Amino acid sequence: LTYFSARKGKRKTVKAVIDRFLRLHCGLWVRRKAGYKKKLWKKTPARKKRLREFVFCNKTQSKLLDKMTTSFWKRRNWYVDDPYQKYHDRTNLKV
Amino acid sequence: LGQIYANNDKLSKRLKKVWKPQLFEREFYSEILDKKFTVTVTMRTLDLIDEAYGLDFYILKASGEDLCSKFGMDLKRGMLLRLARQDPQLHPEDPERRAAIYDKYKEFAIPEEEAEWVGLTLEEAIEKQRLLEEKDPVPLFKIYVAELIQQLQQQALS
Amino acid sequence: ANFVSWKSRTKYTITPVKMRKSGGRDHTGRIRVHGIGGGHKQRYRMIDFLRFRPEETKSGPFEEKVIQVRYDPCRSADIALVAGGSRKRWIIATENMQAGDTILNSNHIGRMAVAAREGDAHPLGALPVGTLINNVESEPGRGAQYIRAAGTCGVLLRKVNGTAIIQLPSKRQMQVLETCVATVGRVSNVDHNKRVIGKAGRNRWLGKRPNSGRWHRKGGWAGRKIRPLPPMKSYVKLP
Amino acid sequence: KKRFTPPIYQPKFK
RNA sequence: CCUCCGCAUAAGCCUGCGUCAGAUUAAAACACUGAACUGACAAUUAACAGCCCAAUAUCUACAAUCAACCAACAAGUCAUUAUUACCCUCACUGUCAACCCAACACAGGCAUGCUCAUAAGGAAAGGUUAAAAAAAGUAAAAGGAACUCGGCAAAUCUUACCCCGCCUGUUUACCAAAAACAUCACCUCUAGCAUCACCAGUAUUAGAGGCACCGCCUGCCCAGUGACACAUGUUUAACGGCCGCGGUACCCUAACCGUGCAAAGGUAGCAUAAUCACUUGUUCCUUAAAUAGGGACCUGUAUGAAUGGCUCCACGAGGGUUCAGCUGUCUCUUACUUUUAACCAGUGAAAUUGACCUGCCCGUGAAGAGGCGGGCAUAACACAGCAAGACGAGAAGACCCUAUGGAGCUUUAAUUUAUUAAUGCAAACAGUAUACCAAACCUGCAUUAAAAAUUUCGGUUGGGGCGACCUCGGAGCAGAACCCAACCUCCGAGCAGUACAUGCUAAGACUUCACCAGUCAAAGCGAACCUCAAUUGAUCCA
RNA sequence: GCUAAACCUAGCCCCAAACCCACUCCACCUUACUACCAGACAACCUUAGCCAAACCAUUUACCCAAAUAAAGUAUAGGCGAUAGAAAUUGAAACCUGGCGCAAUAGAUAUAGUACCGCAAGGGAAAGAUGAAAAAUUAUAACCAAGCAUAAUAUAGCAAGGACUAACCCCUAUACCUUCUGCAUAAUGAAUUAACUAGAAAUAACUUUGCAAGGAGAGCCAAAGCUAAGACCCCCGAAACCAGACGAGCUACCUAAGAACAGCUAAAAGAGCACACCCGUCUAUGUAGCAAAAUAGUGGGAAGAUUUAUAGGUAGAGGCGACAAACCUA
Ligand SMILES: [Mg+2]
Ligand SMILES: [Mg+2]
Ligand SMILES: [Mg+2]
Ligand SMILES: [Mg+2]
Ligand SMILES: [Mg+2]
Ligand SMILES: [Mg+2]
Ligand SMILES: [Mg+2]
Ligand SMILES: [Mg+2]
Ligand SMILES: [Mg+2]
Ligand SMILES: [Mg+2]
Ligand SMILES: [Mg+2]
Ligand SMILES: [Mg+2]
Ligand SMILES: [Mg+2]
Ligand SMILES: [Mg+2]
Ligand SMILES: [Mg+2]
Ligand SMILES: [Mg+2]
Ligand SMILES: [Mg+2]
Ligand SMILES: [Mg+2]
Ligand SMILES: [Mg+2]
Ligand SMILES: [Mg+2]
Ligand SMILES: [Mg+2]
Ligand SMILES: [Mg+2]
Ligand SMILES: [Mg+2]
Ligand SMILES: [Mg+2]
Ligand SMILES: [Mg+2]
Ligand SMILES: [Mg+2]
Ligand SMILES: [Mg+2]
Ligand SMILES: [Mg+2]
Ligand SMILES: [Mg+2]
Ligand SMILES: [Mg+2]
Ligand SMILES: [Mg+2]
Ligand SMILES: [Mg+2]
Ligand SMILES: [Mg+2]
Ligand SMILES: [Mg+2]
Ligand SMILES: [Mg+2]
Ligand SMILES: [Mg+2]
Ligand SMILES: [Mg+2]
Ligand SMILES: [Mg+2]
Ligand SMILES: [Mg+2]
Ligand SMILES: [Mg+2]
Ligand SMILES: [Mg+2]
Ligand SMILES: [Mg+2]
Ligand SMILES: [Mg+2]
Ligand SMILES: [Mg+2]
Ligand SMILES: [Mg+2]
Ligand SMILES: [Mg+2]
Ligand SMILES: [Mg+2]
Ligand SMILES: [Mg+2]
Repeated sequence: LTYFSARKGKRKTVKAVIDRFLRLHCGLWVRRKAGYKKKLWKKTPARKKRLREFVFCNKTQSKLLDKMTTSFWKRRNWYVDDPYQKYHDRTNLKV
Repeated sequence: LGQIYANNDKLSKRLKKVWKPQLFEREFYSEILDKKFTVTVTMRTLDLIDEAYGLDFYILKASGEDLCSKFGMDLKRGMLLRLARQDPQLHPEDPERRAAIYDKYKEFAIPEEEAEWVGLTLEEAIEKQRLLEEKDPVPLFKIYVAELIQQLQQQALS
Repeated sequence: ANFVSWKSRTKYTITPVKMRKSGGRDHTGRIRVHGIGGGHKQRYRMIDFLRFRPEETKSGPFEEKVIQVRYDPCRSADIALVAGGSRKRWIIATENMQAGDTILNSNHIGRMAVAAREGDAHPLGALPVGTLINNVESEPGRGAQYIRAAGTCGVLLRKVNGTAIIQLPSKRQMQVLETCVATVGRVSNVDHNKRVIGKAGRNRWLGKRPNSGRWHRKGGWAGRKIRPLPPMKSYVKLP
Repeated sequence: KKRFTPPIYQPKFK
């Protein structure tokens, strides 16, 4: 991911991670199950509903996605009409 | 001298292709110089000449960054010198034609001290400046006798 | 690569000029024609292939006289210096030409044919139908180029109105203008194909290196081609 | 093939 | 005593065995003092070969080889004329040597003349004794190749037979010098022709290819490739190919017929051969004894007619055998000289070395112990020879295997024609009664034969290829929660017989030992009142 | 105590400032280090390649306009390993050193010297007494690897336990590593002296300071912000391109020359055989005379033979009587 560039000497990110995932401020990444739009005629409606759900990642996957990004993608955005605004803060956490 | 892909796609092979313009050996006629020249002219040059209404206008209106040729700059400098020095172009017994030619090209008229340095390269300019600033070394005997006569006049008239 | 040609003589003379061998070397120096190199030293003779030619202050026909028949190593046939007038020029010898012969180099085309011998030369417009000719030209005042080897000869076929079709030794027809001068007869030094070589020493003396030793697999061009006769090529310019 | 290495001569100062 | 040497010319740094002092130290493989030196002294003087030629036009076909007979073929190494202007003259480079190229004072190499041994030039030996071993020289009672795979040094002087190649020659400089490449004879294809080799040539020529003389001959084919005509064809001395079965009288090898294919179903010849294993073939001879050699046979199912088949005139450092005569290779070795060997005088290595106070047997260990256990063995130190061990010395093995590390060759493995000649289109010129003709030279698009700008060649394989497999489920191994492999032994699956509420949300779990994935389901709105075991496909893009 | 150990100066690297120079006379474009004579032709051109994506065919900062935040954002990319701006607030003239070193360090350098090849090119150590060397004095010695002074004395990985004394008595299988297992007969080593091998981001841990704000503009924040400390090796291949060099050995060609006694000479790309061209075999050595030698047995030696001189054909090639043979061991 180029730890040191040749012009600015900073850290670069992977645009695939940004285009395929979505990081929340709490420290979770929202992904999408693969195969949710292809070959939907041989799958049961239960599987079709399960594939169309925002599934969270794990620990090592979240750590990898954080290491592949810089400090810009780990901030807090205040959009006007953000459907994921209620998922940024995570309350009721006891270790 | 560029590069062209195979089937117009970047997922093939990057080949090199060099295009060449088309050359048509034609013949023109300059009115300012009154002499025909054989020039391998292309198509865009002919179009620009037709749009500029003649060859002399196309040569005198286009700047040095448009001709991209030394012969064009030489023709421009020659026309400028002919229009500035007012030298007899054709011949006597009919000055009305020369007067009409000079009146047709009157919206420029670059002075003589500035038209001689139009189109010359760096080496040619240095050579011309050295030839103008040649001057064989004057013997010091003349300067010595001049200083001597000046000193004697200064000491005598006082 | 300072490769200069030895053909530095713009005036016709009689003294044999020394020639330099090449061995397949052009102006760059790389071998482009294989099989040439290493041979016996030879001297070049300025051979005048143009038969009819007027001398100084001359125009009409002139007589000649064969002196002595020699040999030319630059070709297969033998040459013979024929004197006449106030100059001597080398021409190609013909069959049955010895010392003391008399040949004619005419140009005035007559009404009927001319029963000339096998030594003199006359234009094709005055020769009978079916005559063994040689050293035929292509343009009036150009020079003889076709049929110039040893024993080669051509036979006249027919005439139309201003052309003359000549049967070439390759069984191919070819027409030419009527005002072209061509010799009559066959070239000397016959039975050249019966010359048995014997050993490679003769080929090394002639200046021919042996062929390549690589085994080349014959492609599709090694088979026999039974092809018809190509059409007659025309040299007469028509507006 | 015919493998062979050439010897190396030292400078004439030692 | 040798002279297989030397003197000059040619090439080559130019002072490199003349004198003087130092010669204490420093280079002689040791010394004197000097061909492996420090400083000073000056050699070589040209007549030797060079340093060269005032122009304008023109002239030069009857070789050399004692060149006089003769005779040729590879067709050849030497010459002037008319005119204009020019009467100043001897300058320059080296003349030494014991010498050059190979790291050297090297048993290597160097062009021509001179007497081919002389008038040039040098010393195989430092001394002491005669160890073993090795190398170079003379011969030997009897056998003369009986030893060795093979006549392998050697001297006598040596005949015949077979294969291969026509011959001379040349090729792997530095392990193969050959049957290997070439050579005249033959055959195939291409080209109507003037300036830079081809060629200052003309279809009895030139270029591109296959075998390679003389004698007998080259029988067939365009279904497949290429080439030529675009007339469906021609080409094979262009790439290549010329059957099987059944019925077939006593014995093999069959005469003949039927059957299916196709261009023909092996023509001539020759041989168990340089010829797949059977093959040490029948048999004769050469030896008393012969897979060695020659002669007559093809079931040669894999010889074969220019990938040419065989004798023949001559030949081969090519591969094999033998006859009359002889060489210690042997039975069985020996007599002498030199190099060399042992000691004395000095310069004086290279490989190699973890340290050694370093014996043997049995047994053990990373599987072959002088260093481990039990025994045997033992005052110490040098010289002179052999190899049994220290898996001894030289090359990170050239043989086997791995490598998403390379390179060479050939394509009908992949992107493309980037450069030709042919094409069709568009612009560029000029005539032409609503039509045709598109010449020479430039530009862009797409196609056909040659080059090419780049690349890879998957995995397990009781070492690798070949044998077998590449995804998933079930039955025993794994027996009563769960998981567990094998190139352990078996069934299978890449789907199906019928309604689309096979609609939308939403607590809780299992999870093929991780992840990506898959499955069950509380309840509500909506509606009348789902079967089988694996049964399959993600990112990007369209 | 012999061999041999230390003695600081030519200076060496980067900053700030400053823009730095080029004939005493002769010779220097032909055979440079040459005084003197008749065809004037000589540049104007996408660089490529390695590596990476575990191959590789698209792609891979290097492009010569001062900082920073934006921002590694939109974008380009077999949409993947990667590459990467712009719009925008903005960027305080002048001061002479080394928390670098002292000959195996620092430029290779006292020097681009010797040496290697025809050639481009490669290319290394040097110098130590002293105020008075016009003080040739008497001292300053003492430490590593090699030696005598002063050899060995039976037994054993060289060591330990020990007693009045070295041995004698008992125990005990060198060092690091790929390896389950190594002193194993696997790898490295003769010693001494000098030199040589863990360089760093997002995210983490600890400690000061401030605080709903922290921070010397930009960034973050539902207890945060700033600063400091802490951390990620060396050496070793075959391959490819670009710019220049080679036919003086060897392959081929070109112009002018030279060489071959004697006998049989059948007329001959005939035979034996001198000098000469090449080397089929034996014997000697493989750190030799020699990084390819010594005698004959060898083939040719009137021609497809050898050689002195000069020139040309060079790597995406030259040449080739085709050995993938040769192109300076
Ligand atoms: Mg031939
Ligand atoms: Mg051949
Ligand atoms: Mg002399
Ligand atoms: Mg040597
Ligand atoms: Mg003497
Ligand atoms: Mg001796
Ligand atoms: Mg005897
Ligand atoms: Mg025997
Ligand atoms: Mg013998
Ligand atoms: Mg032969
Ligand atoms: Mg050899
Ligand atoms: Mg040779
Ligand atoms: Mg040999
Ligand atoms: Mg042959
Ligand atoms: Mg045939
Ligand atoms: Mg057989
Ligand atoms: Mg025998
Ligand atoms: Mg021979
Ligand atoms: Mg001694
Ligand atoms: Mg052990
Ligand atoms: Mg044992
Ligand atoms: Mg041992
Ligand atoms: Mg190895
Ligand atoms: Mg792999
Ligand atoms: Mg690879
Ligand atoms: Mg590669
Ligand atoms: Mg390559
Ligand atoms: Mg494998
Ligand atoms: Mg196996
Ligand atoms: Mg699980
Ligand atoms: Mg329900
Ligand atoms: Mg890579
Ligand atoms: Mg900007
Ligand atoms: Mg230094
Ligand atoms: Mg240095
Ligand atoms: Mg010591
Ligand atoms: Mg003990
Ligand atoms: Mg260590
Ligand atoms: Mg290892
Ligand atoms: Mg092992
Ligand atoms: Mg060991
Ligand atoms: Mg090992
Ligand atoms: Mg070792
Ligand atoms: Mg040469
Ligand atoms: Mg040759
Ligand atoms: Mg002969
Ligand atoms: Mg002979
Ligand atoms: Mg071959």
